[PDB]
Amino acid sequence: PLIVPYNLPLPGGVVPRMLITILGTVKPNANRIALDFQRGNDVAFHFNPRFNENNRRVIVCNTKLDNNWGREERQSVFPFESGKPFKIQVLVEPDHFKVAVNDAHLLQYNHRVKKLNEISKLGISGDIDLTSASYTMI
Ligand SMILES: Cc1ccc(S[C@@H]2O[C@H](CO)[C@H](O)[C@H](n3cc(-c4c(F)c(F)c(N=[N+]=[N-])c(F)c4F)nn3)[C@H]2O)cc1
Repeated sequence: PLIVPYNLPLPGGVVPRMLITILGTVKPNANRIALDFQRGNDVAFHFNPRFNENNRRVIVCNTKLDNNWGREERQSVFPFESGKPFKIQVLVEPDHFKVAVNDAHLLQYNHRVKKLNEISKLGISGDIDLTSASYTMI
């Protein structure tokens, strides 16, 4: 298994048609997962499944610029299940990151950070056993 938190370099940043695939298993009593697409210290796209936010499950997405979080985009559709294997696919499209979980579309996140070629790291953190993290062009 891979170490968590995991640092996946994205050489030269991201580009439309780049597909990132994360495979893992959610831990028993998981609390949180995070994917952090980073441009240096900024987080261009934070994808944060929360398993117990006021006793509800929700996905919070946001961007961090100069150490400040912006406006959250929340998705109450929650495809993750504690204890179970998952696949997250993040497809970079021209105007947004497109996320599918277990082969079902989940959400799109419009690019706030526009220098895609500078979004050169993906951090994977939280309450998972991480099996694989990779990218390819489609
Ligand atoms: C005015 C105001 C602004 C923000 C807040 S809350 C803030 O909200 C933003 C999204 O808007 C982010 O979710 C922030 N976050 C999450 C994590 C994180 C982590 F640190 C971990 F270590 C994780 N896993 N492991 N281990 C893991 F999954 C994580 F998500 N880091 N930062 C969160 O603090 C409250 C009030």
